Amino acid sequence: AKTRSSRAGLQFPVGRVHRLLRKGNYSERVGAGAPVYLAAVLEYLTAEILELAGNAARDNKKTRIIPRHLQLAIRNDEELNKLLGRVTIAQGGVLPNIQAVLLPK
Amino acid sequence: KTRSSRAGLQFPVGRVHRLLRKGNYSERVGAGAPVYLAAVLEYLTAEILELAGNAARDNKKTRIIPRHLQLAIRNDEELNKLLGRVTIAQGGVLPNIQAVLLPK
Amino acid sequence: PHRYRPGTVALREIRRYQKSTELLIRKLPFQRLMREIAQDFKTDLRFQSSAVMALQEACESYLVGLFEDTNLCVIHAKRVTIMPKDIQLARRIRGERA
Amino acid sequence: PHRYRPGTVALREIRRYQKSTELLIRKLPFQRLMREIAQDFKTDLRFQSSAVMALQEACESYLVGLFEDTNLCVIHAKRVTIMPKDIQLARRIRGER
Amino acid sequence: RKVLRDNIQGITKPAIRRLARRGGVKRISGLIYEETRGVLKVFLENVIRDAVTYTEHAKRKTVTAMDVVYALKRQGRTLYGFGG
Amino acid sequence: LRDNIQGITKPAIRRLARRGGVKRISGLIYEETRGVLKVFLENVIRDAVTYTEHAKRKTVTAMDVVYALKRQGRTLYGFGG
Amino acid sequence: SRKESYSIYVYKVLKQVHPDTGISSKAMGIMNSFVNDIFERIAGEASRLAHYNKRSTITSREIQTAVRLLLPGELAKHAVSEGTKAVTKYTSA
Amino acid sequence: RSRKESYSIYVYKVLKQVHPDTGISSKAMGIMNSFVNDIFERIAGEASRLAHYNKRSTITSREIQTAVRLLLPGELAKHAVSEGTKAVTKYTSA
DNA sequence: ATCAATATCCACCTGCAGATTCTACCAAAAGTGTATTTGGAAACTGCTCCATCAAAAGGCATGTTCAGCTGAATTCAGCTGAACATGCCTTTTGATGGAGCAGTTTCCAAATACACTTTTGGTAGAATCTGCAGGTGGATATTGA
DNA sequence: TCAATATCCACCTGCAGATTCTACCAAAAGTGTATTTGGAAACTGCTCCATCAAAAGGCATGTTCAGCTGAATTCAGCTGAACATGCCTTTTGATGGAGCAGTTTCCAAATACACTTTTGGTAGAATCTGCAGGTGGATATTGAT
Ligand SMILES: [Cl-]
Ligand SMILES: [Cl-]
Ligand SMILES: [Cl-]
Ligand SMILES: [Cl-]
Ligand SMILES: [Mn+2]
Ligand SMILES: [Mn+2]
Ligand SMILES: [Mn+2]
Ligand SMILES: [Mn+2]
Ligand SMILES: [Mn+2]
Ligand SMILES: [Mn+2]
Ligand SMILES: [Mn+2]
Ligand SMILES: [Mn+2]
Repeated sequence: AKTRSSRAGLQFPVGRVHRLLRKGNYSERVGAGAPVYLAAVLEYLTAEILELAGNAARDNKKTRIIPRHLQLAIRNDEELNKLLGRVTIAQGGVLPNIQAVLLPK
Repeated sequence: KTRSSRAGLQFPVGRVHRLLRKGNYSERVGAGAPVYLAAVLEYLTAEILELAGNAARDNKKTRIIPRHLQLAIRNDEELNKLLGRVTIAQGGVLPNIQAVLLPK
Repeated sequence: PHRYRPGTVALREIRRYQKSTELLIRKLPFQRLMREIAQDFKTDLRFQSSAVMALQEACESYLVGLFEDTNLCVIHAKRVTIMPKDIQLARRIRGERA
Repeated sequence: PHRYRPGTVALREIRRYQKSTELLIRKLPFQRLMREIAQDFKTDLRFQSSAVMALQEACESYLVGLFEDTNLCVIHAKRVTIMPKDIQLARRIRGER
Repeated sequence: RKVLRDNIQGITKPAIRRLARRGGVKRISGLIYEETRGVLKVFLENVIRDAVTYTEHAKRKTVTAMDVVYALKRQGRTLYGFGG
Repeated sequence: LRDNIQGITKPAIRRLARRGGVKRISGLIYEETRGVLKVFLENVIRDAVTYTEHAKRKTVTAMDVVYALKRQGRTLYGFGG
Repeated sequence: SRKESYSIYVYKVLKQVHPDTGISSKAMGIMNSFVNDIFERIAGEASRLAHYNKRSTITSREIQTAVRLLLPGELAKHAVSEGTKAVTKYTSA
Repeated sequence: RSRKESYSIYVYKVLKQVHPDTGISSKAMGIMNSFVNDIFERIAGEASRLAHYNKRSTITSREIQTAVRLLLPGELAKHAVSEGTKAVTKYTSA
């Protein structure tokens, strides 16, 4: 009795992703590789942002990731920022950024 | 004896039904959903055709073309909002020149 | 006495608020505004506390984001003072009134 | 020896082009550009006649729209001549940047 | 209990000033404050209307945070943080 | 000889601007416009060809363009949807 | 088989509001795109509505809330009107 | 009893893999759950469309892959596609 | 070209609101043995799609001139920022009643599943029709004087 | 104003290209049945929302006061519009040749089913801790001279 995740070499739940697919009315039938492939991409993406959030935490001398850390990680990464360009992170604030023309001469 | 004549519609209730079921939207589709949806589609269709029909007339034209559907839509606040993100091929833009650009 | 020149505290506040993430509109007052507006749409409505927070978060994120765009207009108009005219340009280009 | 003042013809073209609906970019040049760009994503591609047409329509509708928002900025900057910074402001507030 | 009126005035000048700050604005015209309130009300109404529509559709009298999240999702303003 | 994007000429860009209500054009707008037009085409074409390649075809169809456009939030009417 | 469109229906409706008016094919193409788009938007939202409420079926009730959420103010009222009217008529005779 | 599922334990495991030393506040985990759910819906959504556009009644790892290429930008896409393929070939190795 | 005046920073500290762990179930993955399809895989066709020609015909590329737009420099009237004095109203903490989600169960009305029977909508021809594009000839709108 | 260009603007006019109208077949759509459920209805366990009480001090409200920003004006430098020229790149209109969407027709591999075991996860308890909030000096950062 091996979980599909271990067979897939994944942390994310393959069986759960599969269920969500069948129960989401996406298509009549769902292939066996579909949930495996999607669970992997999901896991890859959450790893990429936890990596950068963890850095932001570290940079700010905190050991526990909080929303502001997620925001700094998202907005400083051209790609994640693009991917989440219409997303609002509750409690994330904005990137500190003051237009040059506004500073004293 | 078809559902559209029974529903009193020009739009195909049977097709809208087949389209909902085979569209992967839900496991089961109610009997009235296609009738309703069909009625909503026919109504919006009449609304546009009406305004576009007028646009044609106001142009000494009897045949509706893209330009007409475009003027009907952009000149109508609600349709305009509803199709704000839509581009009508061959429809052009509403004639409009900013006052600051005119002479005198 | 001592007086910072106009603009100095302003820049001080920008650095401060861009550094923090707390909500900037007082809680209760916002809750009344939401209830008033909600009430005018449907009576006897109730709200989960987090539902109120979700709206405030969304409202502040929206206003803040709108002020950045508005701030780009001002600077583009070679000014530094945001005016209604600028918020309007922004909402206009954003397609909130295109 | 008649000559129109600068801007008089400009207004005239505005009235003409806002009245018409024809594509404003020459087809062949466009087709050429499209295929060139497409060629970097997958080689030896063929194109439905309508695909090329759909594409050109979308582009011109996008540029005309972008020129409208850019004009709103120019009039906002109390100018009348669009500049690169104006297109750049519009694309930024639009979220394309 | 009591009647709710003029609460939009509860969005004070200082609160709008703070928001403009986080937004990077350095100087604020006196007329900005009434515009902001105007803009805020339109935004709130729209989100409240759709949210309450999701509530009503679920035959509930309690607007949930999910209702608000779906409302915002509709308006192209996805919100992270209140999903469950 | 000459570049393909340069094929999109000044007069043509002028014409577009004009339909856009623009009364005066700075000389720098032409290179600027081509760059924007190029970024636009790249994004749309890239998506269209991805739909082409998924359908295992060699021919980009108007539908592929319509779907690409739909994803870029630029819905287009008149070509099959 | 082949390609089924909404053409004939758009046309019937055309003659109803403008008997003397015709419609170019390019314009018919626009209407088709229009009906498919609105159809997808409404069915899409209805789908979402049923999922949010753990329902497995899309009833006229979902189509209606969907219309309320998608059509602007006055367009929604009339749509909701026509909609309920067709279902009432369908249920009776 | 009313039990609600979440991607929390999985998010946490991945966190420990990338930053053994780091923890996460529940408000931050809340955001992560919204993210996983958002990307999942986007991918599945696109995969659904892709499948429909080709009269295919089933969503295979191939649909998920095109959806990922369409949704994610540059590098993110390529790394995701790599991980996806890698996980599938390994999965099919019994 | 320093110096007061403040605001900003960093490190060191320590209890607790908020994470991590720790257990105990049971909802739902995993394992099996049939009963279906799905959708490739070759083999074929008619489309559509590039190529090629092959001219003309606008439509574009050029070089001049100069009207008038934009950017620079100056002014200055008045708005908006900074700093204070006041004391109001939100925030914090707790405690409750009960409105109303949410969980169960019971169970018809309504939706799904065939197996057929008919009817309709999509095609590929056949028979008009609407303007497009061209011609005047008549006031307009411009621009110079 | 007066006059000479060019621009628009009607009112007709006559095909060429679409449109509209016709005549017929597979493929959906409507039936008539026979089963299934989905999810409303009727209780009811019980979170979670609306309220109220109270006290405290974080902040909103007003005011004064004058720095410096936006609005006006003026100026002239030179950029971009209007044009008449001269030329060729785009338009287009057949002609084919053929690359290739779309079908067809198997079916072997891949999925969905229906049921039974087997964990992996989730909901609270029981523990374990970053770091929020505080304080003090160390470090700038400003702005008057
Ligand atoms: Cl698969
Ligand atoms: Cl129904
Ligand atoms: Cl203003
Ligand atoms: Cl520029
Ligand atoms: Mn690491
Ligand atoms: Mn028939
Ligand atoms: Mn004509
Ligand atoms: Mn049941
Ligand atoms: Mn100034
Ligand atoms: Mn001069
Ligand atoms: Mn276990
Ligand atoms: Mn601290």
